[PDB]
Amino acid sequence: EVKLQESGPSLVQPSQTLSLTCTVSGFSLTSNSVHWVRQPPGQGLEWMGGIWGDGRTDYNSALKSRLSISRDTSKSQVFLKMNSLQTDDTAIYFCTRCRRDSSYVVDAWGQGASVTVSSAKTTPKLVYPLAPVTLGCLVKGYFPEPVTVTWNSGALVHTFPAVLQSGLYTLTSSVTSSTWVTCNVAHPASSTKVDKKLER
Amino acid sequence: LIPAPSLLTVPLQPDFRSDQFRGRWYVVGLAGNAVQKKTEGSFTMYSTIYELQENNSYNVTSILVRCRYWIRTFVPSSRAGQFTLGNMHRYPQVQSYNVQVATTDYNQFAMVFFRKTSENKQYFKITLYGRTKELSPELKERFTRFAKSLGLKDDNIIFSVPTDQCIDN
Amino acid sequence: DILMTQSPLSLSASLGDKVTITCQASQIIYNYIAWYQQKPGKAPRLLIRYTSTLESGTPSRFSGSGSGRDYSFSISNVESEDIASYYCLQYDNLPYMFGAGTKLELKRADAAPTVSIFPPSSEQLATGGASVVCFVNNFYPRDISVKWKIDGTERRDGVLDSVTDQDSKDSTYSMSSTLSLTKVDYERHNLYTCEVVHKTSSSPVVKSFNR
Repeated sequence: EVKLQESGPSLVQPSQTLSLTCTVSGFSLTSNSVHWVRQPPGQGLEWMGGIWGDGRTDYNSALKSRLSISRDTSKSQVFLKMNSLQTDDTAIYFCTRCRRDSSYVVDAWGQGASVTVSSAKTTPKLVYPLAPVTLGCLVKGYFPEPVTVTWNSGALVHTFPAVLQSGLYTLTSSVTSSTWVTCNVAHPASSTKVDKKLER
Repeated sequence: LIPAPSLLTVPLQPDFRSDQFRGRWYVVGLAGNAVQKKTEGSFTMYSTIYELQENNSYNVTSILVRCRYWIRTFVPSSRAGQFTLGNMHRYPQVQSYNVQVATTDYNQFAMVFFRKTSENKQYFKITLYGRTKELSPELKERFTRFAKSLGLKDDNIIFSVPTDQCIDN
Repeated sequence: DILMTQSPLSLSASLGDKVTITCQASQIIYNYIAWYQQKPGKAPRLLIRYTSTLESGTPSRFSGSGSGRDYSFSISNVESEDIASYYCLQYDNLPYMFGAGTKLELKRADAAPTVSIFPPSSEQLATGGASVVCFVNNFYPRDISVKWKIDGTERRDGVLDSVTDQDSKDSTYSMSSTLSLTKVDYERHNLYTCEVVHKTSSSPVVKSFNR
């Protein structure tokens, strides 16, 4: 089966340089293009650039100055490096491929890598039990996004979008029941993983 | 009519260089989706001159025996080697016009891809250009394989009988 | 570049409605257009390529037509799982260019919210913090007002609302409202009220706790 996975640090200072790696599987870079498309929060999709099977590359003219797309054919890896970052480069960076046979249509996408361009540091959530039926989880003061919340490791529940207050994110999640459960909060960025049984 | 290829699938002479492509080209052979050897058979040769302007566009002038002068402006498109037709609004019969230099070595030959929409019909062709009026069978064969590659067949390929009248400028 | 004007920007649809997105290209693109579906959180997946060709996996209720500069995508019978953003793509030439997109929202029967209030945790209070949480769940339509009052003084400052994306299950929205407050200002007051008003509501819905 064809697979693409974006990876690399998902928090970058405005000063610094973004570096994402895309590890493809199910196909060869010799025979396929890999192109990066990005999507800022609540906005459309933007093609940034690409590396064709030939090894040659092309870029969005708006980013040619800053963007560099390379690859390692043997390791099945395609690399992105973008510099002179700004807050507005915050987005989900998708890894993608297009084949000659399909006339270079985009037919495979990675999961996408959240990239937050911020000067703010990483911080883990404190998780609080929310009890009075409906119960809740309060996940307070983490950075950057995202967190995944699950209940009883998958007995499904609403998880609301996080809101930003003073440089830190807060999120809540509810699960509804009758007889009456533990929260499962995870925070990739800070390798945090907590469980909050809510008693009472 | 066979469907037009995309500009991503049609090759693009890499680091195309306006400077070396300019000048006189002779149309050695032409191949395309409206061409019929069985009915058409062959055609008198004609020249095309690409005069590089300071815009970096070309003032393209085709000299044809009949002399008849077909003069157009080719404007550089998104990637070097690609062009559209300047002021297309002045051509009633043209709703789309793409030009793409598929392959050239600037000295001897070039294979250039022309696509267009007239009267709601989608046409396309590739000319075998040559800086001389004659070219190697390898290149004639190569050109054949190239148009076959685009979906065309042997009845879609045609070669020009050369002449001395008009086209030598 | 080739510019792609996609419309409408947003669409509201009842289940089983025929819906048609439309895209106009700045130049003719000789049928080299594709349509993508994107559910929130996931990537876009291709539905149709080359104007009208369905992918393995695309249900038949999806289709596309057009030629020249003008193209369209139609769902013949909208289902719950069709809820997403749809995008058109030109791939005739670089740069690849996507339409601005169509966010498709599903319409449904009115649904009155279930309002729950929560006092701060003993844990949070230990760390000198005090957030009061009010879940307003499974309402439709999307327009709603939540209010907070502390001892009868409408509390605006220190309140944040976020709302859920439409439920692919029952097509409702749910809202979470917090009131963030220090332990010490929390304890100066006793009565905390979460006051909701909605289309479905004949009277304000009010859940409260005394400290």
